[PDB]
Amino acid sequence: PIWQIPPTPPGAMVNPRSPLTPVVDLYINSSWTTCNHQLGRYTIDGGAIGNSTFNPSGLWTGTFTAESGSVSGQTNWRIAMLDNPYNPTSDPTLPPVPRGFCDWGSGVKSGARQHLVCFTGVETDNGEGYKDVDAHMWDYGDDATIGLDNTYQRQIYISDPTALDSGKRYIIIPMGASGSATDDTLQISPNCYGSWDYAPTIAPPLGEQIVWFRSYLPASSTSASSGVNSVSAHISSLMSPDLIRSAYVSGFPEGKAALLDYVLYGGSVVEQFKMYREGYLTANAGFIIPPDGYFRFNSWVSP
Amino acid sequence: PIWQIPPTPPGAMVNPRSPLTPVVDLYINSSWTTCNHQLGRYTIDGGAIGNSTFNPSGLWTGTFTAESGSVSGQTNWRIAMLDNPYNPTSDPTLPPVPRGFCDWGSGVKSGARQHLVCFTGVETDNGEGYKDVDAHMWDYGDDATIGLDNTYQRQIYISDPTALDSGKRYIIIPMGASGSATDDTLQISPNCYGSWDYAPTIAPPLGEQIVWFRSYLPASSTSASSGVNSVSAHISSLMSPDLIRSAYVSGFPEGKAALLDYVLYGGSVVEQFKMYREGYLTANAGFIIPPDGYFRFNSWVSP
Ligand SMILES: CC(=O)N[C@H]1[C@@H](O[C@H]2[C@@H](O)[C@@H](CO)O[C@H](O)[C@@H]2O[C@@H]2O[C@@H](C)[C@@H](O)[C@@H](O)[C@@H]2O)O[C@H](CO)[C@H](O)[C@@H]1O
Ligand SMILES: CC(=O)N[C@H]1[C@@H](O[C@H]2[C@@H](O)[C@@H](CO)O[C@H](O)[C@@H]2O[C@@H]2O[C@@H](C)[C@@H](O)[C@@H](O)[C@@H]2O)O[C@H](CO)[C@H](O)[C@@H]1O
Repeated sequence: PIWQIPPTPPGAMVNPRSPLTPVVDLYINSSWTTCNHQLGRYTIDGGAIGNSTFNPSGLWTGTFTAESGSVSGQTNWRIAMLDNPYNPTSDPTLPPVPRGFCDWGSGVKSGARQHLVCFTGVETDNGEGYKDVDAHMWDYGDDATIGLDNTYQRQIYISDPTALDSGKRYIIIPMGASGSATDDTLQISPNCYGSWDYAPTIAPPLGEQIVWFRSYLPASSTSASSGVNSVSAHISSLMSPDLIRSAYVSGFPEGKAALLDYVLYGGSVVEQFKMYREGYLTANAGFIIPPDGYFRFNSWVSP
Repeated sequence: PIWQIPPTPPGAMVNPRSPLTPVVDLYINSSWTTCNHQLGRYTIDGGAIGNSTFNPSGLWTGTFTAESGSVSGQTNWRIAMLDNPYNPTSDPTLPPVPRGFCDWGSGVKSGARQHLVCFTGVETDNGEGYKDVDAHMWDYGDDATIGLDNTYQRQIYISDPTALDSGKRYIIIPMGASGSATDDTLQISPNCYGSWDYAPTIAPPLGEQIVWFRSYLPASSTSASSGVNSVSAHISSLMSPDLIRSAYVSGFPEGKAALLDYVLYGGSVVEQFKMYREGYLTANAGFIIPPDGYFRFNSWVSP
């Protein structure tokens, strides 16, 4: 059975790990030989494994509740707890965090060094919406204990000169990274522990690399005393749903990979890629490929 | 030529007219017998007609430039021009506004009662990104001439108590509607005319209705003397790209429509819709259908 791939350029696809920013390049790096992400992982057989979705934009915004306190030492870091509608009762066999929430990495207990940014507003006391939405810095855990600093839990802390209102609900739309956060710290993701079904960490076969659908993430700061010192950066994914949702019509034959041709201009230059059934695609071998081109189904090869 | 529709529920699809908020219902109304929208227009043959796109979230954010001026009387309304990076030659045969920008209606010669809201922030001095991004009431045109009030051009006005910086670029993320905006004023789209290729206004055959893929839009206001007075509303579309993207394997036979079965409640209940070649769906001759079901291909019928 042959596979028909529509001629959709990579520049017209969604970025699962960072919507609202179009794809700019295809990035291959020789220093990145693993992937422990939770968003953007798909499988031919199992569908959307891990904590991903087929509607990244719909589930990108979340809500949380203040807990009337602050972390020890730093009085500006108000503690708060994420709100999860998909798992009302805290059943250990289901993921704690809401579906589709971000997982960008920040550091092994990193404070002054770097943080992340978001939009945040209190409830309107009317049930209709929110008020006074502005930028703030946030992070997972409390950056004090090793057991829950990078643990992908439902407890976070947010910087605010004033004090949060206890028992009220706030909205979160995370967009930006602050402090000293480079590309490497964002590439890695916080660890996860428990008994729920989370996506494992893959590794490429010896002698191959991985495409990363790289994008560009700009900055958003605040001109005020102790404001938000943030910087521009880049963000990467593994696979977008648009490319892989086509294969469901005719699944991969047992123990077989696909050979793909990427055509840039006319027929002058053609690149050869290999797609596996576990989600990632490889390239034999470090540079950047332009995003204007179309994919082609060549043949089936053995892994 | 058979059509095989994957069992994706409508609750896991994107809303072209308003990303960042999932679809909650399927809405049919007897007072809406036309559609002059510019976002969400798709066809079997021409692909994305009008100003539509297959990546709604990528092109949702825009930018504009201030012009150092104000409308007569209401100085608070500073004029500005949208920035276009696809027709950088102001060619009349190409669309003026950028792809994927908002087209919510707000009324005719009437801005002492209603307005639209957007996240606006000024540029920094390093190219890193934007800064001090906050909510701002905005609208099309200048509310003075009949030919430039609701005309879908690249000139807008934004309310700001302070003075805008001339020649600086600002970012726009439209999210919310304020004042006295109800659902009827948002359903109608601003009129467009000229020489460029725009999408026409369709009408259903007599004896049928339209399914609208409706979604809920919350409110975001500001606590200040001349602050934002936003309201909660609903936003409807015509068709999401996920449903039409599959039909491209085998196009519809000439002069023929399709019958689709909507199966909910474990099959117990099943609805019957008719899908045409232009993009819209028709239901026999007013309520809300739940969003827990999957579409099923029944057969081909004559229109
Ligand atoms: C989260 C918080 O409350 N402060 C950030 C802030 O850094 C602070 C910090 O550097 C202290 C001393 O270390 O001095 C200032 O408060 C500083 O604020 C930042 O630096 C000044 C110069 C301004 O740029 C100000 O706008 C800015 O907020 O950011 C650093 C990043 O290194 C840390 O993240 C602190 O937690
Ligand atoms: C765009 C602008 O500057 N003002 C809006 C505002 O209405 C004004 C208006 O009603 C005038 C007199 O008509 O009186 C106030 O300024 C009023 O402001 C609004 O009402 C007060 C109580 C606050 O809520 C304020 O934040 C709010 O702006 O909204 C109306 C819609 O009714 C128009 O949009 C005006 O242009």
